[PDB]
Amino acid sequence: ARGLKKHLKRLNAPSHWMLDKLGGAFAPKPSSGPHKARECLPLILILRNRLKYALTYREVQSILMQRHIMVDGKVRTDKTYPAGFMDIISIPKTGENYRLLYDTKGRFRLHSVRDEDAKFKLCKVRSVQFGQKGIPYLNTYDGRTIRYPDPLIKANDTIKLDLETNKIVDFIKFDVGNVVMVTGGRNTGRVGVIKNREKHKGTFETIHVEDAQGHQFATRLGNVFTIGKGTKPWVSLPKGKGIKLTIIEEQRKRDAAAQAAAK
Amino acid sequence: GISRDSMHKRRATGGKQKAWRKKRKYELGRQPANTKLSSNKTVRRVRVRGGNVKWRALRLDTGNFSWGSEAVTRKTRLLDVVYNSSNNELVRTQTLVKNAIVQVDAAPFKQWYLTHYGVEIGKSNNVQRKLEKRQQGRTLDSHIEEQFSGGRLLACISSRPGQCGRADGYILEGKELEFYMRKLQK
Amino acid sequence: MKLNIANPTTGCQKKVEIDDDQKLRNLYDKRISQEVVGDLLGEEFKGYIFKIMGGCDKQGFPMKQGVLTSGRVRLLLHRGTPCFRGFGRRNGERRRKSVRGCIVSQDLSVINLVIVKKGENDLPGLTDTEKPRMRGPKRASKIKKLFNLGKDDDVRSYVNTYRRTFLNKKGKKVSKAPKIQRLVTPLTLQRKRARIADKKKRIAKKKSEAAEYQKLLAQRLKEQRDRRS
Amino acid sequence: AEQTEKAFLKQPKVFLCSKKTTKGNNKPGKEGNRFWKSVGLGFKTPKEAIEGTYIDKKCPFTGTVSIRGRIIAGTCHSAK
RNA sequence: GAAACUGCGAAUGGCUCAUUAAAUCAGUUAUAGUUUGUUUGAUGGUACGUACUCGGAUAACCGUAGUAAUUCUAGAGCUAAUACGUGCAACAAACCCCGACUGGGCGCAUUUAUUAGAUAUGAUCCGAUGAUUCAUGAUAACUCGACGGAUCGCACGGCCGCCGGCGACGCAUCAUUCAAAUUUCUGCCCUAUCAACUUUCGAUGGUAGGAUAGGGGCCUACCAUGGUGGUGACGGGUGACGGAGAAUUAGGGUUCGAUUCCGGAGAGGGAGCCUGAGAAACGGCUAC
Ligand SMILES: [K+]
Ligand SMILES: [K+]
Ligand SMILES: [K+]
Ligand SMILES: [K+]
Ligand SMILES: [Mg+2]
Ligand SMILES: [Mg+2]
Ligand SMILES: [Mg+2]
Ligand SMILES: [Mg+2]
Ligand SMILES: [Mg+2]
Ligand SMILES: [Mg+2]
Ligand SMILES: [Mg+2]
Ligand SMILES: [Mg+2]
Ligand SMILES: [Mg+2]
Ligand SMILES: [Mg+2]
Ligand SMILES: [Mg+2]
Ligand SMILES: [Mg+2]
Ligand SMILES: [Mg+2]
Ligand SMILES: [Mg+2]
Ligand SMILES: [Mg+2]
Ligand SMILES: [Mg+2]
Ligand SMILES: [Mg+2]
Repeated sequence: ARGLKKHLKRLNAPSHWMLDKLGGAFAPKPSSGPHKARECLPLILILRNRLKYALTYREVQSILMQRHIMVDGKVRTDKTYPAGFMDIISIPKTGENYRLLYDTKGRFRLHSVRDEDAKFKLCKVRSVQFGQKGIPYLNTYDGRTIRYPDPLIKANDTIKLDLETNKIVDFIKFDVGNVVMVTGGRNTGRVGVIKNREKHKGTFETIHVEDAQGHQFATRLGNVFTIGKGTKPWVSLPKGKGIKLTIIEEQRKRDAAAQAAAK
Repeated sequence: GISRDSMHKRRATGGKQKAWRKKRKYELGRQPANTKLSSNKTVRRVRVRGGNVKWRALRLDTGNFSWGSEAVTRKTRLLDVVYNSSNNELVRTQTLVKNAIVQVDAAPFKQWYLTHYGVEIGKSNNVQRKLEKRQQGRTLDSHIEEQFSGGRLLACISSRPGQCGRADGYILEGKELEFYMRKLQK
Repeated sequence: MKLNIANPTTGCQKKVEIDDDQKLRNLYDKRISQEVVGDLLGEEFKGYIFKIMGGCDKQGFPMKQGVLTSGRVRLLLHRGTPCFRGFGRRNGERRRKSVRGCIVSQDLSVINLVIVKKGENDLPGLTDTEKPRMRGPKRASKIKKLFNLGKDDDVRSYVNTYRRTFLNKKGKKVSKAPKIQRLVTPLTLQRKRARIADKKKRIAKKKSEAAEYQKLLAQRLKEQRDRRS
Repeated sequence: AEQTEKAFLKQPKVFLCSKKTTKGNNKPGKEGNRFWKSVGLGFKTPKEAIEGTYIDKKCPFTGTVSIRGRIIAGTCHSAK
């Protein structure tokens, strides 16, 4: 009340952190970092609860202190560091370069990308204005800021950003006909192609997207993330990429029963 | 202490509002600086929210005043306070606040005018070949020029002395000046 | 009224207790930092002058410099000032304590005197006992200021004051010496050069990026050959 | 005139004593000019605000106040 | 490596529901009206008018004590800094002014004023919003400017003394994250045996200031007479913290909601305040 809060109750944790209700009174509060602490997956919830590498809040530390975790091309030790979207969690030694992608149910998935594809990432772009001494800068959506950007780059764009030599390799503008993945709300994790953008003077830029399998859905100007030019994404999607409503999930379970086992 | 809450005020319906909490620090107030025009300058540092610093000027004698028409800013000493829009006892007490009319000596401005326009009021070839160019458009208001002989120019304070610790301002000209002259003449 | 006599030059402290009113009247209106002649307060103090710089009441309450005629008053003292210590208190925390004014009177149970003038008559105690201390200063410039030295003649080979002779309980002779705290080594110069090199790297990168962005805008101007060609 | 108080009323950051001409200078409020702005949201600035002599720092068109938030329609109740 | 100095934390958590009936609170807004230790990314040329590295203290320690007394307290002698305080800031360019006939300014920060930020001499650069004199640039000056590394670890190397790596801590600006503060609209139980309430002394509005991190009668001077009300103001009761929710439920509904999740408020009752990025803090102080 008189200041900041350093505790996060388990029942107050974000939903995509599927945490057992009777597992404790507290959840790991995400540290300050590049991502918004509600759309992030802390490292504690990576070496635990997603991989069986660590078993407690004592071996996550025991393997972070060995400097074994390299997120976004940099060794990180803070166990509650907020890896939030498409961050390259590159585990050295064993080589587990993982892109944090959005499951069709709003979850977080560690898509195992190849090593040479793990040397870059992509970032969404916030406003672009003039800095001190009249030097334009980028100010992406994951805390990153890049000075001297190419003048074609504008707001809401996406940039393919290198890691070892941090410079913009190329970029995709925000326009209709581009692959887009939704990263917020109920439509999280659904890829599609923008059909038209509707503009309301004052607020609420609404984007209408067409799914590959024929479905259509709308969302805000936020929560969307351009992925690739035209209809070809620049990254490997985890699987499915379609909403897959409950009935067809039941059908998949049925055919899994009727095949494979089939007995 | 002094607070800025609406807690003690009354509703727009004229009904008394009760109290459900104590006073809070983040809504405090402080005593006014009550800056004075005096020769013994004194400015005291204040520590404000966030750890930043406010400069509370208790006494000032000089200032940074700008002639907008010629766009020249000079440091000069204030001589008197002649008008105060809000309170008529703030000129009797000679209190430096924003929008308070003051008088500043014209010596720096006379010196700049002489060395720039080549004209005194109140070298081989380049300087003379450039001086008449500035003398071609040289024009001054009669009310502006009549104060150089007197040695003091009417001016207005645009800074907040109790906040920035300084008294800067601009020289009164045009439609402003006579409006105050008709208020200062008697 | 007990007196704590301290020989600051090279001596020690001692307690002198006297009770006769005539001798203890001369120091009955003086204040802190006032001089008192030794003869007036008694014999054996001919060439001696004492300075008043302390004293406690009959209840242990201290004497605070700057307060008027002796009378117990209450002051809102700050931490770390005389007559108020910290030792487990919040940083910006004050406290109201009880002090007495610097004026000396009969309401004092002890008074601290320091010897200013050596005099000529000895005192058994704080006149012959010569004692060492910890090491001389461990700073670099405070060695060359103690052994008179020039710019050269490094102080590394100058610690003759090894505090030896602390013979170990296992019958082992080990020596202890401090560590110089401002000595210039090649490491410090390396750090200075590293800082300079970092500044050079920043100054180079800035102009490199500016030149490349100027080239990019030149290419954009070449692209502007398509608005109307 | 518009000056009906014990202080001169002027538009901030609008120099009223420049010797150079006007009436053709962009951003009205330059080289001596009434300062006015469009509030956006599809609202038209009245001609009485552009070609006006009043001074109002709380006016949305020729003042220091920007319109953002909620837009509400209603009827005037009391204008005294 | 004990102790001690220095830094950081103790403003989270825990407990309770007394006050509080458009007030807290819920959904939904706004900051173009602000502050933000910290985390992440980027960015630090002007000191010049001993730099192979400046100065004085002080704790632990040791020894003289006072008091019935307490992490009550006074003297003496030593000694450190990433404590405190000074000071080379190491080496530029561009530009703005005053100017020798054919020199001063200028890092970053602060305050004020002027000015560019266009339309949309043939060939002709110039961001952003629904919306700004906006982002930013140039200019004139201003400030007694806690700013612009006198700091630590590991590894040792390459050039004739020169140069050099990987880290730690620290200062400043911007963006981000963690947040708060204030704020838009709508919504609450019973009572008319509560019908007018508020305003000279702030009640509603205006002008100019003061104060605040910042908007605002938040406060001051002057001015105007306004503001709410049978669509229940004002006043009273509550054995009234608000919500998510609980019980019973054909449907509708009725009753409850101190309590583990969110928000608010309190540390016996009021008030004032220091430190700190953050408190009107009470396992902090001062007073009654
Ligand atoms: K603290
Ligand atoms: K609300
Ligand atoms: K305010
Ligand atoms: K602190
Ligand atoms: Mg908006
Ligand atoms: Mg400590
Ligand atoms: Mg709490
Ligand atoms: Mg009531
Ligand atoms: Mg309301
Ligand atoms: Mg601007
Ligand atoms: Mg105001
Ligand atoms: Mg009044
Ligand atoms: Mg109650
Ligand atoms: Mg409740
Ligand atoms: Mg209980
Ligand atoms: Mg609670
Ligand atoms: Mg409280
Ligand atoms: Mg009790
Ligand atoms: Mg309290
Ligand atoms: Mg307690
Ligand atoms: Mg507490």
